[PDB]
Amino acid sequence: MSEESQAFQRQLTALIGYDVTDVSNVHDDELEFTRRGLVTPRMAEVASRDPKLYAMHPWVTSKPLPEYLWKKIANNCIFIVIHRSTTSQTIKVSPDDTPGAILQSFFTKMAEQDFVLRVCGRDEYLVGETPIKNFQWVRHCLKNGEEIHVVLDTPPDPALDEVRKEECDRKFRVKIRGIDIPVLPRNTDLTVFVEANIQHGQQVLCQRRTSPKPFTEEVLWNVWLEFSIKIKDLPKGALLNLQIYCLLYYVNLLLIDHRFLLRRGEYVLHMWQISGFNADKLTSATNPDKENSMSISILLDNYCHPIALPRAEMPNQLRKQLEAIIATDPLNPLTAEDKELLWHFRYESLKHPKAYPKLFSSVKWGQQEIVAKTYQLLARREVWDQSALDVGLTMQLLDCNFSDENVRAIAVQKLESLEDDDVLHYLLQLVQAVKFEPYHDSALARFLLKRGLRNKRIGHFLFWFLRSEIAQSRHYQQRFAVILEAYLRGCGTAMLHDFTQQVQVIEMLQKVTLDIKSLSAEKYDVSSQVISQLKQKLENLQNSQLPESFRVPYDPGLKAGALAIEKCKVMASKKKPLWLEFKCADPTALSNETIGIIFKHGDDLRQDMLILQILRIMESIWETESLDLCLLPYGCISTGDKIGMIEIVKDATTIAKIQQSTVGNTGAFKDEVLNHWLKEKSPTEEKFQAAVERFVYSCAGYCVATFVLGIGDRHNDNIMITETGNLFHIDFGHERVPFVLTPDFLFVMGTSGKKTSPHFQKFQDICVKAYLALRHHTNLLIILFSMMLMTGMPQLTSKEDIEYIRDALTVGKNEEDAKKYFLDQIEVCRDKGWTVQFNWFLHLV
Ligand SMILES: Cc1c(CN2CCN(C(=O)[C@H](C)O)CC2)sc2c(N3CCOCC3)nc(-c3cnc(N)nc3)nc12
Repeated sequence: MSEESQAFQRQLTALIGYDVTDVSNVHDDELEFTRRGLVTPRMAEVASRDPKLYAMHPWVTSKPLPEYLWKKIANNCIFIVIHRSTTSQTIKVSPDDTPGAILQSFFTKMAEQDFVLRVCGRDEYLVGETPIKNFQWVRHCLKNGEEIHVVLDTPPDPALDEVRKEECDRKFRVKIRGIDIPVLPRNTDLTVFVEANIQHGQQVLCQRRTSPKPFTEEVLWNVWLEFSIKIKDLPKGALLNLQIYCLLYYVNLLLIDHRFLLRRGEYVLHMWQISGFNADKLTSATNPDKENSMSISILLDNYCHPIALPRAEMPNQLRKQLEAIIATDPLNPLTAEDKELLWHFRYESLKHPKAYPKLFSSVKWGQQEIVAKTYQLLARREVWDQSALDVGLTMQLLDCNFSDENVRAIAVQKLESLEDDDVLHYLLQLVQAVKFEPYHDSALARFLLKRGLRNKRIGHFLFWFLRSEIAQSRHYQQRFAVILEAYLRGCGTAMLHDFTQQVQVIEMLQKVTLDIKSLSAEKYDVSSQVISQLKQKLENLQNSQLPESFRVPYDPGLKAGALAIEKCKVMASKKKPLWLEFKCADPTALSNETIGIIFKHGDDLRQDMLILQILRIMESIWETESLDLCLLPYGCISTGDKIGMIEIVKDATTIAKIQQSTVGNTGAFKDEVLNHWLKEKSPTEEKFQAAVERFVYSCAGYCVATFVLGIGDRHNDNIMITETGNLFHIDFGHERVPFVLTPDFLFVMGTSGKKTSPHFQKFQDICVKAYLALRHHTNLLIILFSMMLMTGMPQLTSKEDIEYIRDALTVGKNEEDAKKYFLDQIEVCRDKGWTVQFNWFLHLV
């Protein structure tokens, strides 16, 4: 390759945080084949993208303006303040005007044609043919009662986006030779055997074991394990799952490779251990640590290529049984009797898209004759292709329960029709979904590829999402690094530049973030000594190695300029994270405000990303129902290991320490303090009324959203409010109360203990409207939740843990019983009062 082609690839590694040209931990060519395989899709999308539109990345939507946002326009007239930067002239606009119509009517109303609008202070353009009402930045202003300011400047040069050119009927069997391990320290010497499973989609097809023996650094068996399943009956994407019990270690080997060739030869596999189910147990990856990790030596010998090739109406009562089956929630288990009905009737089942996950779970994947039929069945997809895209339904086909490439591919087919507004909504969960893919190159992996390359805002978050995992998952980091590399070769030198800047800042500051944790420990107090250094270090960073500006990873519209070293401070949290503030690099930025970002170590910010994302989902669901719950899913991006950044919400304080308004160094509580905090924080009386109004919506929001996610019981310390009346939860790492509805909250709604008011009626009433809107999405919520547990939490009950949300969403009831159920929850919160809050700190010491 060229000498530069290598200076290039090292650049790629520093951005990735992993070296994908490194072949030390692979027993095959799957990953390199996948690098090569992705070259076409990469090149295809770069080739098909309009350079101009790709350069300006307009953020748009096809959805109708919600009703709550139409009213906020009581004229059919929108006002745009256009600033050429000396005199700015406002304009009265129709909701249907394209950018071009206003750029046209802006030169008319001034009593060469290639000038564009910009959102003052952000890298957001209003451009392309879309009605201004369909632009996100605009809907964002209307929701917040905010003026639309646009400075007029020149379109960005697409040259900057330039991309560098490129360059048998036998029963299956496996011999288990034995297991070598460098050291075994534990306490009680025990017996150790090996459990071999044939797996397809978390379904175990066949299982065998070895004779247990004394546990030693090396154990030899030299045993052939003969399975029942015949070689031809092995489905593509079938795993050999090898586990050691006494369950200590596990490792996986794909039985059919990326060429559809059956696996043969000798294998020494380095395994994963366990801490005293979960998506990591699925990985075709081997433990990179060859020094400290159990290994297994096995043998495969068998024959070549197994490949893939190309009237009765139900009595009513059976059709009624079938229909009862399809209706059940995603978590509801299928009997043998259930599956046989679903199967025998496959042709009927095909007319019901909501039945596909159950129907495909009714397949014997261990039988080539049956799989073949399944494909014949898939061949006539008419009903599936024409159906309305159901995201929750599509998402079910991408989980750990489906290992078939054709099954998963149809789900991806249906995603193809998602426009960027919605891909952004689901990007994080789809990327996590990559983990359930049997092979590194996948239809889904390629769709994330195209979508990121086609759009910079998608590309931006794709990048960070992938880098999050690559840094923190030895399990999935190899496959992700290949996908990230694929992306980076297509995104343009412009973004390639941004990422590097972003990356430099993040390392530099993650460095500081840890060094400050190490010196100081939990008083929890902040040494004047610690503080002076925190300034010492940061100041050197500002001068010595500064990337003069950078994109804010959770808000890529915004470029942070230089730090304000004076407003920076260590946090008194328990982990001692940094509280940082930057100047905005955009001088045309309208406000004088800095950009606060909190850098922290010791939380898994990955669970927090996932949680914040589901919140952004509940919002979009309500938007479709014309609801606004005034949530505040602040930006949070995971980066390291127990490390990442978080967006500072301006003017927010903790509800706790609003309690501390009068005293604060013990506990207890007092009603009306909060409403007192509000009058005090409102400039006018009209703004105080608005604050009480906002707090009612935002409180109703976190009440419903939190209850469903089963995170509803939180310390006052984790709840925050703005000086503007907006309430929001934080720190989502991980008797009871359904949620937090306290007398201090209630007091602000105008009631103190049992009684009722005009605002308090407004609250209950919203929750119920909000609550029932979610229930319409239960399956969507259930799948998202379950996937979040598998990919995002530690080892879970992929039975019990998932269920909370089933009971929570009142699956199976009618909207009537439900409305009551939730209202009772409010009563339950009125009955605890301060009892729940009061208990934290009891065990503190
Ligand atoms: C402990 C804490 C705050 C209260 N602190 C009060 C004291 N303080 C000080 O600086 C004073 C001077 O001592 C800092 C803030 S504010 C805040 C916060 N905010 C900042 C504002 O915008 C919204 C988010 N996030 C997280 C947090 C931590 N971890 C995770 N995973 N998620 C969220 N913790 C906190």
